[PDB]
Amino acid sequence: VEQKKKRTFRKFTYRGVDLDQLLDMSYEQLMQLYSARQRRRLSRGLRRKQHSLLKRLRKAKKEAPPMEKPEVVKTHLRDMIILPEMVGSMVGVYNGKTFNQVEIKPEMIGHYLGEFSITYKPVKHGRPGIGATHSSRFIP
Amino acid sequence: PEKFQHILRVLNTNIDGRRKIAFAITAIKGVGRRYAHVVLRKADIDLTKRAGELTEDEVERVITIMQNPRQYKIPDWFLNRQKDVKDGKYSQVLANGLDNKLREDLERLKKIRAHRGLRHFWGLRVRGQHTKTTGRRGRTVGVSK
Amino acid sequence: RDKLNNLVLFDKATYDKLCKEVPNYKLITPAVVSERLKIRGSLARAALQELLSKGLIKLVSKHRAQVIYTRNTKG
RNA sequence: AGCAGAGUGGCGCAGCGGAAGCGUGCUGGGCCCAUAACCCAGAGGUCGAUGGAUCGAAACCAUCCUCUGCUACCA
RNA sequence: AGCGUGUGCCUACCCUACGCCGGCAGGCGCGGGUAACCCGUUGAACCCCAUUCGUGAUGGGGAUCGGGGAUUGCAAUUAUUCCCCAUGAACGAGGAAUUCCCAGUAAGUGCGGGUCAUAAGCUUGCGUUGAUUAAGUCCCUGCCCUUUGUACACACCGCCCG
RNA sequence: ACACCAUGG
Ligand SMILES: [Mg+2]
Ligand SMILES: [Mg+2]
Ligand SMILES: [Mg+2]
Ligand SMILES: [Mg+2]
Ligand SMILES: [Mg+2]
Ligand SMILES: [Mg+2]
Ligand SMILES: [Mg+2]
Ligand SMILES: [Mg+2]
Ligand SMILES: [Mg+2]
Ligand SMILES: [Mg+2]
Ligand SMILES: [Mg+2]
Ligand SMILES: [Mg+2]
Ligand SMILES: [Mg+2]
Ligand SMILES: [Mg+2]
Repeated sequence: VEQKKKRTFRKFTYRGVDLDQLLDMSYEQLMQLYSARQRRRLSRGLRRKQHSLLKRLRKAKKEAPPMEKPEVVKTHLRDMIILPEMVGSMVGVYNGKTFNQVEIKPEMIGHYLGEFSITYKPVKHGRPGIGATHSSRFIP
Repeated sequence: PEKFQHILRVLNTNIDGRRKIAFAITAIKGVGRRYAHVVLRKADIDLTKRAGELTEDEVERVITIMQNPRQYKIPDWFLNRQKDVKDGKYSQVLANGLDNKLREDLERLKKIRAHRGLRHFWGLRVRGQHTKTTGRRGRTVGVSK
Repeated sequence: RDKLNNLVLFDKATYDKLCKEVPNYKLITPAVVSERLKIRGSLARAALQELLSKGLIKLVSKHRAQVIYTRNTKG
């Protein structure tokens, strides 16, 4: 963790627990910390063949040489509950045309994957065109 | 009738002494009116005396209730901050705890650049509202060149 | 908009004026006492009820919306 | 260098101490099937700069600067 | 109060009583209805009666935003909908212009149908409290009939002169 | 018992 407190020796947590104890929690003990939506998504949450994301995310944090990073598992699965096991990974999330890389931070916990890869360019405006105002229309 | 002091300076904000005590303390942030009635009820205070008609010892009885609600038996579904994201506590942030807790929440969001953090940054609408015909702050543009 | 000043509880001058205004009026409603004096109106109601408890005034009609009194039912 | 006049909204200007508008232009809207004319809203101000009087000024006084007309035209 | 709808032929879901649990959304349990038979005597809102506030952007108004809890679904992030605490913006009857309307009508007020896994600031119907002003005219915008004039007939949004 | 009413891919 990259700051003095956030999941550190000095006091900050997630919901009252450390990342280390979070990796020692099971989905049931863990869903009692998540907010309501993620609790419903896990309670109902058979996660049928979303488990490939979880597998391929491991087996790639393992082959990572020490003091380095894994490369990019890349996916279309925009609605994946970020779990305390997915942390530290390197993920490419589909935009609609690109895969955009996202390094996973601990603070991303309980948020959604798609929430880190926006689907459009932010607007900045041109000049109004020939139909823009009720006065603007006339050509001879 | 009752011509002693009225105005009182409860923590960091000037509570006017004239209004009914319920609607008097609402001048504190984080303390709406539905929370205030509960605080006053659990404080046993009469609800037909203005802020000017309370001595210096009832007001502490009310403050300590506003600050420590969980222990005066005000249930955990009244508090405005719940399972606090950084440490799991439940409480009412009161006066500048509200400002700092909003500030920290927006910083927390922008830090990992979530889609809401960027919307707070760019100064736009964060929920799902259309934006084509609403907000509409800026100045008129002309078609002339 | 201006600042219609009003008190919530009396000062001695105003309390004297209340115990002496009773005969002066043939129409005693909360509104007229709240305007001729500098009274909030939730205070005029309480003061008028207090006077009525002293038989000083006579209640001619009370409604949820509007209340009225009279002078003394005398003279 | 001198006389006289002026310095205020993009531009022409009004404003005899209780203090910022007019004509036009710009942006937008109204009217008509459309377009011009006509109608209405909005933005735009170091009242040339510096001091002083006055309870108070854009206005009065003093100094300086900048435009315009007319003579002077000046080793 | 009044018009209504209600277990779905692939398709795969219906309206809900009564008991219990939870502040609330909601959850569990166990019956009725293929319907003048059950929801249902459809305990609808405005209205009605009594309490607090007091001319103050106030307790008017409820935008924007933080945190949390449920239901639908294969899936809710760009927050489907829903509930709670909190935040508390413009707006003090609206310039030039311009819309609809004649009696159970205008307006106020809520309730069903459609779409509908979830679900109206829409629309289509229903009742409920219920006015002011008119009984006219051809002025304005248009319409119908006769007479009359025309260089128009793609028909005045025409044609045409320097 | 007559203000102003121009034009048309
Ligand atoms: Mg939708
Ligand atoms: Mg309807
Ligand atoms: Mg339905
Ligand atoms: Mg519906
Ligand atoms: Mg529609
Ligand atoms: Mg005819
Ligand atoms: Mg003919
Ligand atoms: Mg002919
Ligand atoms: Mg011809
Ligand atoms: Mg032609
Ligand atoms: Mg013509
Ligand atoms: Mg014409
Ligand atoms: Mg021409
Ligand atoms: Mg021509």
